[PDB]
Amino acid sequence: IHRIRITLTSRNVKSLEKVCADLIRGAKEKNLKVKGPVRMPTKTLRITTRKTPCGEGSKTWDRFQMRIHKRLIDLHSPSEIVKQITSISIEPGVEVEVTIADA
Amino acid sequence: MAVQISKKRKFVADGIFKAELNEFLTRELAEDGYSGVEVRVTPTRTEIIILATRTQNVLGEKGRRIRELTAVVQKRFGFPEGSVELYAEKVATRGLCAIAQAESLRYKLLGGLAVRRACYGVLRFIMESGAKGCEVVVSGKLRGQRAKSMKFVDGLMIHSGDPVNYYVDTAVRHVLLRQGVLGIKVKIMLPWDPTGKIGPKKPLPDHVSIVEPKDEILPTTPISEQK
Amino acid sequence: GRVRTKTVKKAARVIIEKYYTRLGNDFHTNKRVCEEIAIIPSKKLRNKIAGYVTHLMKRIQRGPVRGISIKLQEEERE
Amino acid sequence: YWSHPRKFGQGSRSCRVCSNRHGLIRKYGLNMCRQCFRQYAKDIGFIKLD
Amino acid sequence: NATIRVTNLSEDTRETDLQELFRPFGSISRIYLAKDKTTGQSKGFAFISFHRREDAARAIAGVSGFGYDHLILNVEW
Amino acid sequence: MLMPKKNRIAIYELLFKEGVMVAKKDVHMPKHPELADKNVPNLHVMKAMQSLKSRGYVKEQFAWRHFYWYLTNEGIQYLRDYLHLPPEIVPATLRRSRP
RNA sequence: AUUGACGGAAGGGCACCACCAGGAGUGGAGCCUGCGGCUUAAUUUGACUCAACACGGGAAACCUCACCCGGCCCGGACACGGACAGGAUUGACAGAUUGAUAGCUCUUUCUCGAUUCCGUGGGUGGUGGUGCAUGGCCGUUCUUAGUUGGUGGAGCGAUUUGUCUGGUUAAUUCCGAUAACGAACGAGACUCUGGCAUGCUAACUAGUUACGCGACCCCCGAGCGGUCGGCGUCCCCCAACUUCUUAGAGGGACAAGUGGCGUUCAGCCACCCGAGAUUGAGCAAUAACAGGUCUGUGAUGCCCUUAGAUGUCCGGGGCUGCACGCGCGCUACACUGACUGGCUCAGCGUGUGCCUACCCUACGCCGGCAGGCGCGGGUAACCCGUUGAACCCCAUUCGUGAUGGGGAUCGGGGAUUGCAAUUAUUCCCCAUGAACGAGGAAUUCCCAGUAAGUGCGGGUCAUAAGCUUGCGUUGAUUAAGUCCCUGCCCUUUGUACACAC
Ligand SMILES: [Mg+2]
Ligand SMILES: [Mg+2]
Ligand SMILES: [Mg+2]
Ligand SMILES: [Mg+2]
Ligand SMILES: [Mg+2]
Ligand SMILES: [Mg+2]
Ligand SMILES: [Mg+2]
Ligand SMILES: [Mg+2]
Ligand SMILES: [Mg+2]
Ligand SMILES: [Mg+2]
Ligand SMILES: [Mg+2]
Ligand SMILES: [Mg+2]
Ligand SMILES: [Mg+2]
Ligand SMILES: [Mg+2]
Ligand SMILES: [Mg+2]
Ligand SMILES: [Mg+2]
Ligand SMILES: [Mg+2]
Ligand SMILES: [Mg+2]
Ligand SMILES: [Mg+2]
Ligand SMILES: [Mg+2]
Ligand SMILES: [Mg+2]
Ligand SMILES: [Mg+2]
Ligand SMILES: [Mg+2]
Ligand SMILES: [Mg+2]
Ligand SMILES: [Mg+2]
Repeated sequence: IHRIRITLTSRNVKSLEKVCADLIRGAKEKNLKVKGPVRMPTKTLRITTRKTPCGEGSKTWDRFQMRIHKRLIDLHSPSEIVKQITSISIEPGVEVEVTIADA
Repeated sequence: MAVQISKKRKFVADGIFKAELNEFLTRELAEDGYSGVEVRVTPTRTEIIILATRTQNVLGEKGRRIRELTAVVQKRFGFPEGSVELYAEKVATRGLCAIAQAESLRYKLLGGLAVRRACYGVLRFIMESGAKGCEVVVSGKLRGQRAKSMKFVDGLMIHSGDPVNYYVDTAVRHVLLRQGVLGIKVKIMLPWDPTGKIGPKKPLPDHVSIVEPKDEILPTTPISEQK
Repeated sequence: GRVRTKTVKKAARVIIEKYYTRLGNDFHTNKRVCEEIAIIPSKKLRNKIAGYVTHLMKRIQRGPVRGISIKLQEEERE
Repeated sequence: YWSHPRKFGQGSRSCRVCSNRHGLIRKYGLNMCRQCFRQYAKDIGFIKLD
Repeated sequence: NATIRVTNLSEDTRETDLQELFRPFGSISRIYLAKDKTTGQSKGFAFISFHRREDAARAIAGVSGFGYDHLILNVEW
Repeated sequence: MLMPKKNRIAIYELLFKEGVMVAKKDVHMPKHPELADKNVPNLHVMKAMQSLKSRGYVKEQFAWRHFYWYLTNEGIQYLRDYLHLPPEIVPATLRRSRP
């Protein structure tokens, strides 16, 4: 028994929310007190460059950006049960980080 | 552990790794019909899935070339030894893949073939493979020493909006030749198909599709059944 | 601008010709019908089509509009 | 030979694609030229939403 | 009619390995290895009939992907 | 170029032990990352592989300031006769397949 | 006779890169910066009306560097021939020599051990030339509404109808007329964003409200009293909840409702109810331009050079030079102000790095300041941080004076970065105190949270913003029109034009 915290990070909302749904549903089926998805503020990484490779034109700019979404799940259960809650078909653009009550 | 890095830098570094691996494989497996790469992270190994048309030459001679590619990827990107396996897989339909068709046109031009018969052959293959439309643009020193651009279109081709990000796939390539370099732009408009891998799932956002009404024989005089 | 385009008008007309028996002069029930019977990929296009459907059904009552063929022709015995 | 200090400045930093020292983007740990970024942006994950 | 089209097969691949591969799903009836004419190896195709149309319908979603001999193999009806 | 015979023997030994050789196009790097224990400069790796490529004993690829070199079937026999290796030793890439 | 282009033709339409009504200006001054000219060893260079000139993300001390002066290195693969274990040839301490602790060169001899050296062929490298040989990318025509098949009508075709008299629209957007009908690309739809939800999903990495403890104030004895960014209810109830915050799913707006105009058509105007009755961008067609880039590239053809090198490294200099002519800007000319003090409010977003050295900083102690020394947090809704921002607001001084406006120029000193600060990197202190009293002919940009004022982040960055790119804050005058000017687009019309007079 610990306070296990799963952090999920992704660049798209769909797969991230569906992996969160799978984890929450699997944890609810095995009777866990699941403090559900906490949504941290999305980080927008922005780079604004010049469009032209040379230095001639009408001075137009290109605004690229990349969003990073973060979700948290808090479980209160032994380790070996979270070892089967997770490991169920994680989507590619999603990255998990288990923190088992300590660094 | 001792190595910890912010999520911004980590995601940018992952993207940069994928970009460099894709560029390396594009230069290395050009004449093998390389289409794309997909990095899948698994608990025991890291699987690099190579999408190619002629996957037997990617595999090499009894696995030699795939082992060499695995070795250079491990030695360049600093993976632990034995923790990276390279698998190859055949692209399903070759006609609806602008990268594969641009490479095919490139190698057809590298061998002695005229530009017009080659572009028409590629265009005809793309259209016969189910594409709604295709555009092939070859620009360079085609006729003499004054460059021009020849484009070959057949079918529908949207240009603007958000649907051009999932209904159109493009590819730009170069062909080094004796007199200069030729530029090849191929863009294909994929067909709509629900629950399929041929193309997009969601329809075009301005294509309303009314469902045909069922035949409605009307009643004459009230009747009721006591089942 | 508020000028409906050809996609909205043509979709509205086909919806009316095929489902005249299920549309009144009520924008919200029309919106629900058009979202049940059509496959409209967005919500703004759904609303514009339902609005033109409502505006046309408010013209069907005052004589046959040029462009729509329905069973209403039969009851014009005269 | 390589005696001059190259611990800071434009001389120290070069693009990770072409080894060009002008127009370098160092934000988020890219170390890429502006043109090379404009080419590899979609592969890295920088969509142009607005 | 128990139609299985294995694709992306390797040159090392012979009838025996395909046999031992689909053996954990049951018994077989007819292997077809699309060998090259006058040259002893596969052309990248295999036609399998599993003597029953139900366990083959289970194995298609089983042996899909799987990366056998550094080649991800696509199986189909 | 001019490099110690120990450096060339070490470079060739590593190349024959793996079958591949990766380097970075940087002539000022003081130690090659894989051969640092034998203290060979990056320049010696680059120029030894240049001397091997011009004779047709390695295939070369280059992408994003990094060289890749594969050992061909002539280079295998060449380095086998050069390093005086008994003709049972095999490079890691070639012929080390697994059933 | 047809299609395009043109007319110092003739009719329509559109646009604050056009005007009208106006706002702030620019042009005048000082300075910053880019361009020309001149000077120079060199003052690298590309670009020249919009579509050149705070542009090359170009804020160059070295590096960058391409330019000038001087000096090392080969990082000249490979093939052939010669010489070579009686040594092919590498390094080198001392004296001179050199800017140099470059064995660069000379005297001196040691060392190294087949890796090289020397000729011929052939490589290779190049911020060298050509963007009028090119790929890609970008800009422009033009973000204006324009463009094209199928069948059918009309001809020996070329071509043309569709693609239109008219009304309407931001729109070739629709409605109508009708030898056209039905379609495609562009427009629209689409994606991101702004505004709404006391409804749903939830949250010690966000809080609110109750409750308990504590500090302080009144008080007669006071209080379900007031203040608290003080503490706790995260040891699992010994408190609940999601209004505020975050971000997911849905909902919601459609000219939908009511009048009026309109061919009772598309639509337009006003109003009710509403969070909202036109939020702002991204993407963006057919054709082109000798538009820009070979100085973004291990994109590239050809040419040039290749050991006394146009490769590359090191040292120093230059891009910054100064009678002058332009362009983008910053600060001002004051009292709707300056100075001194006091009081009160943000939102984007960044933060310890493969090579790579260089992060954001709380708190304590020195210093008047820039700064210094300790010590802790942060790989981040966790720490900086409740981001105590400026303008603004409240009180004091001044008094229409080139003045306590303005802060150029210049003297002296102190720190920081760096391997190095002079031709002053930047910052701080004292001192000096110029022009400038609202700017000629011309000219730019703009209509709602807009202009303008005012600060704050990002990029550049060892050091650094008078630049750009975003962000909030205070917040208007005028207008809901037109074709007069400047340009675009369509139609009719003339052509001796088709590389478009
Ligand atoms: Mg469209
Ligand atoms: Mg659009
Ligand atoms: Mg005016
Ligand atoms: Mg001003
Ligand atoms: Mg001035
Ligand atoms: Mg213009
Ligand atoms: Mg400077
Ligand atoms: Mg100096
Ligand atoms: Mg310099
Ligand atoms: Mg020497
Ligand atoms: Mg000496
Ligand atoms: Mg070059
Ligand atoms: Mg040009
Ligand atoms: Mg060009
Ligand atoms: Mg016809
Ligand atoms: Mg030109
Ligand atoms: Mg170029
Ligand atoms: Mg120098
Ligand atoms: Mg300059
Ligand atoms: Mg300008
Ligand atoms: Mg003053
Ligand atoms: Mg004064
Ligand atoms: Mg700054
Ligand atoms: Mg600048
Ligand atoms: Mg004007």
